[PDB]
Amino acid sequence: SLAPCGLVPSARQLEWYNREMIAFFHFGINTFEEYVNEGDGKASTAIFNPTALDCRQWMQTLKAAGIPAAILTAKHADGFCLWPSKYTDYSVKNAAWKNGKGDVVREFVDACEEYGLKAGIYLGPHDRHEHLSPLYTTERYKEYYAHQLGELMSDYGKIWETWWDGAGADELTTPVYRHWYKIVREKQPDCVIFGTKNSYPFADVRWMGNEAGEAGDPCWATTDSVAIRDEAQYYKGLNEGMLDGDAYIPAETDVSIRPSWFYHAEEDSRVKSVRELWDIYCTSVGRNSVLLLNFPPDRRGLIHSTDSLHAALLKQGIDETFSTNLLRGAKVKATNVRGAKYSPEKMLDNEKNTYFAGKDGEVKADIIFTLPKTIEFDCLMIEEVIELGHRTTKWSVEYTVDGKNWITIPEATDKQAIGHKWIVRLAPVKAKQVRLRIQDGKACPAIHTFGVYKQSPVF
Amino acid sequence: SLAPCGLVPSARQLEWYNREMIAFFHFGINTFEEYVNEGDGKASTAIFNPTALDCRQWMQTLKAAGIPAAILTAKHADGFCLWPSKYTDYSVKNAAWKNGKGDVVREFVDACEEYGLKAGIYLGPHDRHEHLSPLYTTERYKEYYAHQLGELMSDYGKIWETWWDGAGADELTTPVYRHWYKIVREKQPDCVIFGTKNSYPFADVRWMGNEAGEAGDPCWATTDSVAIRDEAQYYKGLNEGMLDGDAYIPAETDVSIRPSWFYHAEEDSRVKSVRELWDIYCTSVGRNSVLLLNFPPDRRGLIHSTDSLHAALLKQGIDETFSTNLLRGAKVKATNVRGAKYSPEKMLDNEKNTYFAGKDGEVKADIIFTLPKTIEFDCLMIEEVIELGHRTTKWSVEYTVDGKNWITIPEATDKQAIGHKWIVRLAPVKAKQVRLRIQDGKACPAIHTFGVYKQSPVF
Ligand SMILES: O=[N+]([O-])c1ccccc1S[C@@H]1O[C@H](CO)[C@H](O)[C@H](O)[C@H]1O
Ligand SMILES: O=[N+]([O-])c1ccccc1S[C@@H]1O[C@H](CO)[C@H](O)[C@H](O)[C@H]1O
Repeated sequence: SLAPCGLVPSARQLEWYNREMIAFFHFGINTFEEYVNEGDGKASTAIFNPTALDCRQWMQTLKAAGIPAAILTAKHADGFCLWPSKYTDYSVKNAAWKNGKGDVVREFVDACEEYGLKAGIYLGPHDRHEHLSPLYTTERYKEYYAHQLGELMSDYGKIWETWWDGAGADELTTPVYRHWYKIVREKQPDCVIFGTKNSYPFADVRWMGNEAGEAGDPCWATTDSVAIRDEAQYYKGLNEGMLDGDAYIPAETDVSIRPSWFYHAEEDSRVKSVRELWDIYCTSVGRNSVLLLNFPPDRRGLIHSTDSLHAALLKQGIDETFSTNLLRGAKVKATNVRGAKYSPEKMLDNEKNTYFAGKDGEVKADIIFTLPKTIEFDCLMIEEVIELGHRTTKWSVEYTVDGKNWITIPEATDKQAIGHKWIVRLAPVKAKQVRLRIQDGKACPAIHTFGVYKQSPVF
Repeated sequence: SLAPCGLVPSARQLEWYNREMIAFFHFGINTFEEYVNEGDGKASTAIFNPTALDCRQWMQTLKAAGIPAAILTAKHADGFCLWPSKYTDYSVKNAAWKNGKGDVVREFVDACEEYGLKAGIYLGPHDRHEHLSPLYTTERYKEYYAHQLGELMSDYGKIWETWWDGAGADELTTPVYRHWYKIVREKQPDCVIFGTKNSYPFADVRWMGNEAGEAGDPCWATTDSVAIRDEAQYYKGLNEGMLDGDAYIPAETDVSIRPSWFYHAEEDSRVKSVRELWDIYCTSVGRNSVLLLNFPPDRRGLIHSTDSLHAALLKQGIDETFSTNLLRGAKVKATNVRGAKYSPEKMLDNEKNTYFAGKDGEVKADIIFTLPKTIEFDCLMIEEVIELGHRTTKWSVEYTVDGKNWITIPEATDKQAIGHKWIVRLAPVKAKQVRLRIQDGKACPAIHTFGVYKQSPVF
C-alpha cells in the first residue's frame, strides 16, 4: 500500500469534494426591496411576503441540474431571520407572509429531505440589525448568535454545511468563533464549515478570494491558515493556495448565476449563458475546487425559469461531454508502474476505487495510450487519489498522428496541480496516440482517472 | 420538366409545411382561475393579472426548441380579449394588469418580430361571453367578430396564421366565415387559415381528428372538403385524409406539452417526456403533417422551465439524429431514372432544389445504395417533391450485409404516403447495402430526400 504525502483531507473534506457542485439560495427581506443586495437592517419585517413560495420547485431545479446539496441564507447581514427564532422579532414571525406563521428554513430542509439533497445553512456573522440596538456588544452578540446557531443546528435535521461570510466580520475574534464552532461540531459532526478571517482554525473549507467563479491555476488544497485570517494580504494564498501550506483547507468557489446575489427582475436578461457556466465549471470543479452556484428565489419565492433551464442544460452538456472516455480500448504502456493492481489501465476502468500508481521514490512517469482508431478531442480530465495528498506537481499531455513526432498540447503543458479533479479544454486535435507525462512530484503518482473527451454541442 | 399529379399545394401551404413545428400559447383569463381550461365568460376581467409578463422569454424558448412560428390565443371561448379592442369591454382594458393599460397581443407580436419568428392568431369563433348578451344574434356576432378580426389583421404586423377552433362553432354558417375569410385574405395574403367545420371552403390546413399528436398512417395532404365540415363523422377522412380527396388541405397536428391546454401548477409534474415528444414528432412532422405544440404561460407570464428543457432537448435530439445521413458516400444504382439532372444521388446531396425523378408513365423504381463501410441505423426518413402532388403510394426499404439475401425492415414495408416528410423508426440493423423500393403510385416518383440515421441517445 502507498503512504500519504504531506497533508491529507478529512472525511468531511472528502465528502464535500465529492459533491462537486452546491447551490446557494440568497433569499430574504432584501428580495422585497427595490434592487437591494445589502440590507441595512431597517426594513420593516412586514414587507417580507413571497406570493407562491415552493422549495420543492427549488429542489426540482437542482435535480435537473445535477446538484446534490444546497445552502440557504437563514439570515444575511441585514439580520432578518427566515425561521421563527425565539431570540428575535426581526424575522418571519412578524412578516406579512402567512400571517407571521411561516418558517422558510423548515420548508427548505423538508424539501431537501424529500429530494434527498444535503441541506446547508448560511448564518451571517456580521449583523447590521443587532448593531442597531443601543445595548449591542460583541459579547452579547456572541450569545445571541450561539442560540440561533443552536436552533438551526438542533431543530432542522442534519446539516452538511455552515457558511461564515467574512464581510463586516473583522470585529469578531477567534474565541467568538470557537464558541460557535463547538456548537456546530458537537451537534452536527458531518457539517462542513466554510470559514473566513478570524474563524481560520475552524474552517473545513476556504474562500478563494474572488466571486468571478475563478479558482487559481494552480489551486492547491493546502495553504497557510494565516492566509484565511489576513485575507486582503493573501490573495494568491486563498486563490492558488500553497503546496507547502501548513493546513489542508481546500477552496470553495462561490458565484452567482446573475450579476447580483439577490433576485432582481432587471437582471432577468443577465442570467449567465450555458457557455459561461461551462467556463466557470472548468475554472472551479475543473481546478481542484467546488462550485457553489447561487440561484436567487424571486418575490414569489421561486427560481426564475431562465436560471433553471440554463443550469439544466449545463448538466446535459457535462453529461454528453464526459459520457465516453475516448481513450478506452487503448493499449497502454507505462514507465514507473507499481504493480498489476496499480496498472496504468486503471486510469480508464471507471472504477471509483482503482488507480494507477508509481514506485516509491520515483516521482516521474510516462504513459502512452495507443488507440485502435484515431480520434478527435478538445477536452481532457485527470483525477488524483486525494486521500494520498498532493503527489504530482508537474504534468503535460502530448499526442501524435503519424507516430513519428510528438506534439505538445499548449493548454496542457507544464500544468502543476491535479488534486480532486483537473479539466483542460483545448483546440480540437486528431490523435492516434496520447502521451501522459508526469514530470515532477513530492511523491510517486496516484491517479484515479485520466481521459480525453469531445465537448458537447450544447457548449 | 415534370408535371404535377392531381392536386398541388399553394405557396402559403408550402411555407406552412416548411415550418415543421409551430408553438401554441394558451393564455388568458382562464390562467387566473383555479384549474379552468374552458371559461364560462363570467369571470371578472379584474382577475387577469400576470405579475411580470415576458413574451421575450417565450421567444427564447422557441429559439431553444428550434420553433420558427407561434400562435397566441387572442381570445378563447370565454371571450376575454388580450388586446384593448374598441368593440368590447371584456378585455385587458378592464384587467388589474397594468391598470387596464396593457396589450398582450402587442407584446407578443413585438417579441415575435424581435426574434424573427412568425406570429399567428387564434381568435375564438364560439364566444360564450357574447352569447350571454340578451341582444345576441349570429348576424350581430358576425359583425362583432369581423370588427375584432380587422383590428388584429391590421394593427399588429404580418400575421402568418389564423386559427378557427370548431368547438361550439356549429351555429356558424359558411357565409359567416366567408365574410371573415375576405378580411383575412385581403389584409394578410400570406396568412394560413386553420379551418374547421362550416369554414371548410376557406381552410388552408385541416384538423386531423385528435389532440394526442397522431396524424394518420397514411396521412394524405388531400381529402374531401366535406370531411372538414362533417368533422364528427369523418375521423379517418381528417386523420388519414383521402388519396382521391377533392381538395388539397393538409393536416395540422395539435397537442399540448401538458395534460391541459391552459397552465396549472399541478401539471408541472405531468409535462411530456423528451421521448413522448419525439414519438409525437414522429407521428406528426414524421407523418406528412405539421406539429402545433402548446406551451401554456403561467400566472407570472413565463414559460415553465420543464416545458423549456424538454422542448430544447427534443431539438437537440433531432439535430444529433439527423446531422449525418449514413447513406452518404454510397455507390448508387437505380432503375427508372429520368436523367442526370434527376439522378438517385440527388436524394443524398442535402440540397434544396434537387431530387430524383422517374420517367413519365413509370411509377415503379428501385434504388440500391452500396456502402463503403457497413453501417448501423435505427431510423429512416424520406421526402417527396410535394409541389408535384402525391406521386408515390407504396414504398418499402430493405437491407443486406452479405449481399445474397435482401432483408425486409418490418416497420418500413408497404408504407403508402410520403408527402412532405415521412419518418420511420426501427429496431437497430447493420447493413452494407440498402434498397429503396418505390412499388406503386399515380405518377413517376419525385424524391428530394432519402436517408438513414442513428437516433440520438437523448431519446
Ligand atoms: O466585502 N467585499 O467588498 C467583497 C467584495 C468582493 C468579494 C467579496 C467581498 S467580501 C468576501 O466575500 C467572501 C465570499 O464571497 C467571503 O465571505 C470573504 O470572507 C468576504 O470578505
Ligand atoms: O369538443 N371536444 O370535446 C373535443 C374533444 C377532443 C378534441 C377536440 C374537441 S373540439 C375540436 O378541437 C379541434 C382542435 O383540437 C378543432 O378545433 C375541432 O374543430 C374541434 O371540434
